Amino acid sequence: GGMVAMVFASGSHVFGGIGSIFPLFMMVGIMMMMFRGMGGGQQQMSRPKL
Amino acid sequence: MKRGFARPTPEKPPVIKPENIVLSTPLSIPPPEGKPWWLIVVGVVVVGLL
Repeated sequence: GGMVAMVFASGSHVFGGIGSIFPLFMMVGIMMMMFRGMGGGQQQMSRPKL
Repeated sequence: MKRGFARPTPEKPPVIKPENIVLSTPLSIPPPEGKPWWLIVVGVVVVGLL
């Protein structure tokens, strides 16, 4: 968010309108990895083994 | 009239030697370990989108 904010403060205004799709998609991809993700050997019942 | 023939002590026949053999046990199929393929797929996209 700081990177997007820094560019906005500088006055580029490139993320206005559809350009914003780049930050938006990235923030979604990061969310998928940190919240669900996958467990290690301690969580033996990974979907393919069960 | 016939020729005489006296049977001597029998000559030694070739000795038979038995053998006890226990078969090897077949190999066991490696159980199905599985990689979290989707996780690394999202990764190269996020680093690429940056």
